[PDB]
Amino acid sequence: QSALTQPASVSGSPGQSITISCTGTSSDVGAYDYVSWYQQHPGKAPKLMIYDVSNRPSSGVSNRFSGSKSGNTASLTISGLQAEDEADYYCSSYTSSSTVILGGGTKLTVL
Amino acid sequence: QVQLQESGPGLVKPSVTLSLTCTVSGDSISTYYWSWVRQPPGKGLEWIGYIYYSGNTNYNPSLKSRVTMSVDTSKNQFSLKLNSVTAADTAVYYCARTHHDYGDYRPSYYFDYWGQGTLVTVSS
Amino acid sequence: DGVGSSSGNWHCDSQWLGDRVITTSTRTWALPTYNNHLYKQISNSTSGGSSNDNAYFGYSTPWGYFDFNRFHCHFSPRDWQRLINNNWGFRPKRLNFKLFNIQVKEVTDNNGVKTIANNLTSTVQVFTDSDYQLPYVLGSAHEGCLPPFPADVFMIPQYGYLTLNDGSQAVGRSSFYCLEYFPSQMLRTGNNFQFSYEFENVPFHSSYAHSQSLDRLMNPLIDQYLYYLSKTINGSGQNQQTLKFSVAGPSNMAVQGRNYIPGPSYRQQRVSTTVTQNNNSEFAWPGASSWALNGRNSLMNPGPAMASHKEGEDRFFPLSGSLIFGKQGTGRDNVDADKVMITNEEEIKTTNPVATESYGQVATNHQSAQAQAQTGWVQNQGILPGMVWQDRDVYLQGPIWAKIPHTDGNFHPSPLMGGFGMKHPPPQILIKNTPVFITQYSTGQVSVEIEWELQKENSKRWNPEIQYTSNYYKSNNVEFAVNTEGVYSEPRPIGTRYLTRNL
Amino acid sequence: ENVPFHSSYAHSQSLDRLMNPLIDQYLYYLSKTINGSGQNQQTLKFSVAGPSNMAVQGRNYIPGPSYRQQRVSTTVTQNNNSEFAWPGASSWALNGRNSLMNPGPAMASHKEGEDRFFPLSGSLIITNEEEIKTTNPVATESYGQVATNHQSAQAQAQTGWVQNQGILPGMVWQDRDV
Amino acid sequence: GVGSSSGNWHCDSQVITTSTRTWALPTYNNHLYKQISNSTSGGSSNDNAYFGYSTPWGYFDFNRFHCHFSPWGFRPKRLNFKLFNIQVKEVTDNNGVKTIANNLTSTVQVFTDSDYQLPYVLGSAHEGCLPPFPADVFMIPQYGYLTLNDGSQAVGRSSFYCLEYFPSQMLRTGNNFQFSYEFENVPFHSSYAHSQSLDRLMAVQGRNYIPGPSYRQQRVSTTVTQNNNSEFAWPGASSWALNGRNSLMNPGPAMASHKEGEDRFFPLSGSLIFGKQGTGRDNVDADKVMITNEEEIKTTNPVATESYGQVATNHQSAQAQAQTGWVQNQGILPGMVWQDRDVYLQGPIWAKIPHTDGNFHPSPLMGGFGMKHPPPQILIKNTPVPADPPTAFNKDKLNSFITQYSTGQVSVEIEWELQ
Repeated sequence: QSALTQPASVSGSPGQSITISCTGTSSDVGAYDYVSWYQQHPGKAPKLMIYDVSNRPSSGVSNRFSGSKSGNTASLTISGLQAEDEADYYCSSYTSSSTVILGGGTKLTVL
Repeated sequence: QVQLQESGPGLVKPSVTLSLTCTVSGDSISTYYWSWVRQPPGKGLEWIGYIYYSGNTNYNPSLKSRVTMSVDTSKNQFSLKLNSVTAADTAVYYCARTHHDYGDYRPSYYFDYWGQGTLVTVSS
Repeated sequence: DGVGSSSGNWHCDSQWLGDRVITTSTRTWALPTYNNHLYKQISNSTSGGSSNDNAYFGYSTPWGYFDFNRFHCHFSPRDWQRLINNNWGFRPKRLNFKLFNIQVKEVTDNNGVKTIANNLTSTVQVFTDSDYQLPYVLGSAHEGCLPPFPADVFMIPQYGYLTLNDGSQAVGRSSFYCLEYFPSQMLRTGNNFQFSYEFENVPFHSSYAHSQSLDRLMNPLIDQYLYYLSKTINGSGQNQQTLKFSVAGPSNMAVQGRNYIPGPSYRQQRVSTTVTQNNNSEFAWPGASSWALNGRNSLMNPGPAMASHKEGEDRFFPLSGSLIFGKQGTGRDNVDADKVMITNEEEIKTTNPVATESYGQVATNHQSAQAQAQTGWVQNQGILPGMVWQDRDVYLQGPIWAKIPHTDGNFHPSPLMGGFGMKHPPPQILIKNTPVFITQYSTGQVSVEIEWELQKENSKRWNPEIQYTSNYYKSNNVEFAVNTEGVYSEPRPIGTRYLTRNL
Repeated sequence: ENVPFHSSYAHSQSLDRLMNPLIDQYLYYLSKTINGSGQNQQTLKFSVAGPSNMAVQGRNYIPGPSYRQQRVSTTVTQNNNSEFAWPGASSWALNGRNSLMNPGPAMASHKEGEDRFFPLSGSLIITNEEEIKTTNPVATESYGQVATNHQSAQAQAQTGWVQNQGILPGMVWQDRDV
Repeated sequence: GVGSSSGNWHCDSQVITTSTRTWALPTYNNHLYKQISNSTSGGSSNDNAYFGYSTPWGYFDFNRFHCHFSPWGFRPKRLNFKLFNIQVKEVTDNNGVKTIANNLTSTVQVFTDSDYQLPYVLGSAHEGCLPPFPADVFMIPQYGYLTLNDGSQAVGRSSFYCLEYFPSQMLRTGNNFQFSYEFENVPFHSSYAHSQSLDRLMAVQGRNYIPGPSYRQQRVSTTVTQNNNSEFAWPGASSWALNGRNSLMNPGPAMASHKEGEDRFFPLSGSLIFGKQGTGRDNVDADKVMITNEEEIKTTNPVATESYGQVATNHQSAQAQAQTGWVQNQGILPGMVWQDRDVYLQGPIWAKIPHTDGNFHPSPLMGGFGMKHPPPQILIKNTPVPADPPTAFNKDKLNSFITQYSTGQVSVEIEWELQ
């Protein structure tokens, strides 16, 4: 179905929490708790960060990342920003038509 | 220690079907779903579709008319076929495992392992 | 014994000794006055009676009743794990029930405010039906049980029953039962109630999955001495008829002769969990399997025990063939598939035919020179000699026992929703507030203690089993625990089948 | 020799009516399969089994075994104008010989409110077995319906009528009255 | 000891039958457990897919009646088993001739599975039996087992058993082995044919009981011309699907082979077919094999190629003529009575009722005595003897053994009860 919508870019100074949002219809983000986030560095494969709205993978993801959902909007919060943190982030959801759709991605820059 | 590796052509002429395989090493295809995701340069990720070990498949509706996937459990690898490749098709193609717990009816939507990726160029 | 003397203590623990387990649950209950102390006729036409299939006639009674007939009443999720991982089977033995700390509260409503004060002389009526003379409603898997989590206060459900009907009308043979016509025990605030119960002998529920399948029991290295018919023609052309016989051996295993065949089947329609694979039409009712009785059609739910899906096809489930629970806080009407928990019975594939498949094929005619052999599909198959099968699994959320209908005959009386069938199951326990009407209600404590008997595994399997386990996960909440608002939840349905056995 | 008491009573309850009318079941059933009135509408909806819709409630036990029989009306006019006494009968063949299924498996003689009808070879002659209707299926009716195919986006879901049904685990039945 | 006999030959029938044979046991799989599937065998097809293990162990199978018998009812009571006069032979194959010599110190391992913890392969009607003529020397068949499979592959529920992990008894050339076994109570197999028929105990008369269940078989004529000119061996055959694989229905529920008057027909998969002495493995004519018939049960049991009967398919009316339909399969009805399948001189004796929640009429379909605790499997192997290991230490397991095999005697004494 139609894509998830994200802000094009977000920036935050090192050490301060920042939030990225992704909006979806009542059929994807709104209806299910199936939301995941991926972090991608240039020239590399995307890495899973959040799954099931707030869950984190057992290894490789710091506790500084947290997912959340309200209404039709899901959000990724990064706190204690670091240089490694700057990367491309993608929202992804399981839609009503049993297909997987992702966001456009947001580029985050740390000052 | 699942490790995905895919192989294929670098350059492909238009109107020619594109074939790509991905080999799972260190673990087997097992009971998981296996997806293909393509990223055009400087563009967002797009989910092409996935296949399951029994051949059951699901695809992206936009690409559904021209996409065929196949799994081969003996050789422990799965592949992708794309018809009528054009300018739009140029992308880095990743083969990512999609998490699935066998036996419960829970949709499998997210990718917990990824291949290195392969760059495919559609040009004359 | 008095107003200021506690009549009982709080017991909530499980003891594991040898082959038996003793679980004790204690809960706080609240009993309203129902029907304003009245017995009211009820029928579909009091609700409008939309359909013939939904037509009913019966009575609703002021009495409430205690229902401990689910497993999460008696087993913490840790106790259930400790059980299903370590044992090939289990079954109830003894039951010891207690009612105590009775507290009757009389309510006075004046304008917006309402005052609640103790009514000290008030009584509560409680009795058990140990002759099974009342209609037994506890085997219908109704709500109103003890809460899984000990800290919750639950409301006692209202008792009612149904008798013979035609449409909404009663008939001459219908029965009416007064629940005052029973000797019962009246309790003030200092009295308490108890009784013991003995489960009648039932088989161990099989909490294991077969490690072999019914068609693979052969020695794979050796031919049979039986022969089968390999070729009916020599080659292509006229008059090639022949009879050739190969011996059945490891290379062709489908043709070997076998001593036992899979259990019975009644075919179900399969629904995909990927909705786009399903047909774009309304087939919930029109495509269902059903059984007609006295002219009314009832859905076949869940039905005979059959594997939910053929291997490699988790996505499909039989329409009514499974048990479907709700998640905590799920709505009553038209909820999405993420709002429910659909059980999976795939562990019984080894001896039970897949529920959405035909049983097999039969010959439909006599072949002859002019006629080719013809086969039909068997959509339903009843018991044949030499069948073996597994009964349906039991769940932590699922029911424990049912009452076998008192009848001339029955076959394999095990209840079709799972659990232990009994001709003398744990009796119903009826309770009500004796009328005085003054607005009045009661509260108190119930303890229920069940001894269980265990069947250990001696298995010689070399490689490790499948066990039930919590994942190591990083989550906002922990599974099977309260949230930040104090709401307990059961995230998934837990079956009993993890350990394995040879067939 | 040791034999069970002949049951000489009529059940006051029916097999499909065993549940408590007041309380909702904790089980769920698939009530709706399409959003409706449109192309590409497919959804899974579940509802709590309820008093309002007793037909879909999950049940521990099912009705007894049946072999179908022809239905005959006492009124001459209602019956077909032909000789169907032997041709329409239900029979079992042994060693190349057809023997009439008389009386046959115990089944209800007729549905409630249908005093006139009797099975062609079904009852002793004309006795009726309306008492066992609560547990046993009517002798003139299909036992039920089963799915006959796998549905899909291409194929509608189908059913078929079960004319005879052998024993299933969970069945209960009454025998014929003396 | 070396120079004495551990057992005496016994071969007489009293009813108490006794048998004794000479056996030879090789080394199977070079003392190893090897994983097998259809794929290790060439890959097969979906109905033929399997996954399992082959073991170095062998096993004794006396489960056919011609093992215990020379040419109304009966049933086994007791079992007595002995193993004696064990000889372990070694073989050194050197240039022109192989040399065979007695290895006196070597051992033979034997144990019975009396807790029934192994996969039980005896009820599958395999070859490897004690030969019917008492003077023939037979080779002991290799033990292997099958587990769960999704294909040629294994699932996480698939189990692996090591037979070395059972306690077993080790026997040199002087040692002997015996155990006794009681049969559980089983009904007398009925060794008789009814004189009356169920229907003649007249088409329209009422009757108290009805013929047994059926699953219709296709009909095949022993006159080839009367058969259809097409290949219908498998495509026209009755089968049952389990977890998505079709297995032929063989022999199936007990049914009359054919109706009276026509004895030239046999149900396709509905009968037991045996081979004649020296009959080949593949594609042998109807004369090379022996096709049994269950004509005698035609009194209580329906014909396997005939329909079970008819039913009403509608409600007749003034607008509707009565319609009937043929019942191709009939499950149990209350009031059925049937006869089980007959036992043959060549046929199996018992089978193991699988351990399940429920079964119906557990008597096995190929004939014989269905049992929960049947005669236990008796497993045997030659203890491996390593050749000279290296003189510097190495952690690998030893892959070099002395070529070796054993022989001995087997006596089995079964008491039988008669009716």
